[PDB]
Amino acid sequence: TRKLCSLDNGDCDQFCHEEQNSVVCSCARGYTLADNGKACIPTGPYPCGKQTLE
Amino acid sequence: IVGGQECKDGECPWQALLINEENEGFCGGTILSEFYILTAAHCLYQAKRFKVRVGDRNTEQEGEAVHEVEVVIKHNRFTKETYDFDIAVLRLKTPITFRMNVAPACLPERDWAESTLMTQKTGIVSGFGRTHEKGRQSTRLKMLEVPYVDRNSCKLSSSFIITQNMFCAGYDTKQEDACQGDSGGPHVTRFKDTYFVTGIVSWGEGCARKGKYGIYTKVTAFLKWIDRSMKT
Ligand SMILES: CS(=O)(=O)c1ccccc1-c1ccc(N2CC[C@H](NS(=O)(=O)CCc3ccc(Cl)s3)C2=O)c(F)c1
Repeated sequence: TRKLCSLDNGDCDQFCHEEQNSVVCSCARGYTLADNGKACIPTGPYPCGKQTLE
Repeated sequence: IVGGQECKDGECPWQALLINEENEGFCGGTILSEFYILTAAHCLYQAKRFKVRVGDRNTEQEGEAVHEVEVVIKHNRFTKETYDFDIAVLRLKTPITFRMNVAPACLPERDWAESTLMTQKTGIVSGFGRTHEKGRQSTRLKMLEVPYVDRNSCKLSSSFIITQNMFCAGYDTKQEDACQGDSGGPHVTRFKDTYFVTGIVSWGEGCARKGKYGIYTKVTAFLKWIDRSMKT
């Protein structure tokens, strides 16, 4: 049963959308999608959704 | 917040507090960006003039910054008779400076949030509200993990109509709920160490009563509205 976005969020860090029967990952504003097309990288400090450490 | 625990340093940095002319908190909010706060529409009738405070974990001591509101954007379908569409966006006069304990919560995409965040086991609610139904407001910012509750079980539990713009979270009998003074505040859902806005503290029949749950505005129903609100 469990395929694409229903299989572990399609390996995406954040948003997973199925386009043309393939996983497409994307990220909240303030993050950029890594070259692997899965990981979300913060563009600057205090990215949304992260507890602050400093 | 009834039950749960203290937000420890930096754990709840999207929390905002609406403060009256007497400098007292009457409602919560969620920081969405340096200029915008998310809150409940019903919180706009709980004071005339009010300001927004951020970065405060302990109200009795001293991160903290007070911001004046430039624009109040209330959803035009909200009414006290139903509590439906209980959502409002605030534009601040000056931008919030992000720092320790002050940072925004992410807005998710609708479909993903509904299939992946709202199907997680729990969300986290936070605020400076009362620590039990008839007590006083908390001087400390607190948070609580609240299980998502099945729509049906919730509709059966409620004495009022749960619209599609609302969802339920909390416990049937356990003494853990949001309460008075928490309204307007954050419900967020964690996914891989990133926290997304999922709800707005809206209403309940008391606080932590048996057979009763917390009712939250369903943020996923309002993402386009929010997006629009934030562009002007
Ligand atoms: C009662 S009503 O105004 O006719 C109405 C109509 C339609 C749908 C809901 C309601 C309603 C029902 C109960 C309401 N109550 C009763 C008092 C309570 N106030 S509070 O400040 O303690 C909020 C407590 C919460 C507990 C859990 C959450 Cl989430 S918020 C509260 O929200 C309320 F504000 C609104």
